[PDB]
Amino acid sequence: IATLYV
Amino acid sequence: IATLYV
Amino acid sequence: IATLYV
Amino acid sequence: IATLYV
Amino acid sequence: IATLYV
Amino acid sequence: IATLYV
Amino acid sequence: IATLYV
Amino acid sequence: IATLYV
Amino acid sequence: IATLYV
Amino acid sequence: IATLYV
Amino acid sequence: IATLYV
Amino acid sequence: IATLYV
Amino acid sequence: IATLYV
Amino acid sequence: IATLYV
Amino acid sequence: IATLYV
Amino acid sequence: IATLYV
Amino acid sequence: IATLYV
Amino acid sequence: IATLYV
Amino acid sequence: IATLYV
Amino acid sequence: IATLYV
Amino acid sequence: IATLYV
Amino acid sequence: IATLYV
Amino acid sequence: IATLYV
Amino acid sequence: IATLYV
Amino acid sequence: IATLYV
Amino acid sequence: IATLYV
Amino acid sequence: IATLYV
Amino acid sequence: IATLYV
Amino acid sequence: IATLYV
Amino acid sequence: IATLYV
Amino acid sequence: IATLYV
Amino acid sequence: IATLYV
Amino acid sequence: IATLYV
Amino acid sequence: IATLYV
Amino acid sequence: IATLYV
Amino acid sequence: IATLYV
Repeated sequence: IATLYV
Repeated sequence: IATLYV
Repeated sequence: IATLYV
Repeated sequence: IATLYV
Repeated sequence: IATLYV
Repeated sequence: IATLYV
Repeated sequence: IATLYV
Repeated sequence: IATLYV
Repeated sequence: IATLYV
Repeated sequence: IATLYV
Repeated sequence: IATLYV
Repeated sequence: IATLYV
Repeated sequence: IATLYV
Repeated sequence: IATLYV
Repeated sequence: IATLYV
Repeated sequence: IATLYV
Repeated sequence: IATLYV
Repeated sequence: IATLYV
Repeated sequence: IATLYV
Repeated sequence: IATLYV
Repeated sequence: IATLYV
Repeated sequence: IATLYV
Repeated sequence: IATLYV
Repeated sequence: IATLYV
Repeated sequence: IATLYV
Repeated sequence: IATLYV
Repeated sequence: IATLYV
Repeated sequence: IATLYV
Repeated sequence: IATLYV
Repeated sequence: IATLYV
Repeated sequence: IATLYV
Repeated sequence: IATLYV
Repeated sequence: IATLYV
Repeated sequence: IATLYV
Repeated sequence: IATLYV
Repeated sequence: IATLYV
C-alpha cells in the first residue's frame, strides 16, 4: 500500500 | 494531489 | 489498483 | 484530473 | 479497467 | 474528457 | 469495451 | 464527441 | 459494435 | 454526425 | 504532505 | 510501516 | 514534521 | 520502532 | 524535537 | 530504548 | 534537553 | 540505564 | 457470435 | 446498451 | 467471451 | 456499467 | 477473467 | 466501483 | 487474483 | 476502499 | 497475499 | 486503515 | 507477515 | 496505531 | 517478532 | 506506547 | 527480548 | 516508563 | 537481564 | 526509579 496527499 | 497504489 | 486525483 | 487502473 | 476524467 | 477501457 | 466523451 | 467500441 | 456521435 | 457498425 | 507505505 | 506528515 | 517507521 | 516529531 | 527508537 | 526531547 | 537509553 | 537532563 | 446495440 | 457473446 | 456496456 | 467475462 | 466497472 | 477476478 | 476499488 | 487478494 | 486500504 | 497479510 | 496501521 | 507480526 | 506503537 | 517482542 | 516504553 | 527483558 | 526506569 | 538484575 503506497499513498500520498499534497 | 491524492494518489494510492495497492 | 492505481489511482490519482489532481 | 481523476484516473483509476485496476 | 482503465479510466480517466479531465 | 471522460474515457473508460475494460 | 472502449469509450470516450469530449 | 461520444464514441463506443465493444 | 462501433458507434460515434459528433 | 451519428454512425453505427455491428 | 501526508504519505504512508505498508 | 513508513509514514510522514509535513 | 511527524514520521514513524515500524 | 523509529519516530520523530519536529 | 521529540524522537524515540525501540 | 533510546529517546531524546529538545 | 531530556534523554534516556535503556 | 543512562539518562541526562539539562 | 451474438451481439445487440440499443 | 452494447453487448457481445462469443 | 461475454461483455456488456450500459 | 462495463463488464467482461472470459 | 471477470471484471466490472460502475 | 472497479473489480477484477482472475 | 481478486481486487476491488470503491 | 482498495483491496487485493492473491 | 491479502491487503486492504480504507 | 492500511493492513497486509502474507 | 501481518501488519496494520490506523 | 502501527503493529507488525512476523 | 511482535511490535506495536500507539 | 512502543513495545517489541523477539 | 521483551521491551516497553510509555 | 522504560523496561527491557533479555 | 531485567531492567526498569520510571 | 532505576533498577537492573543480571
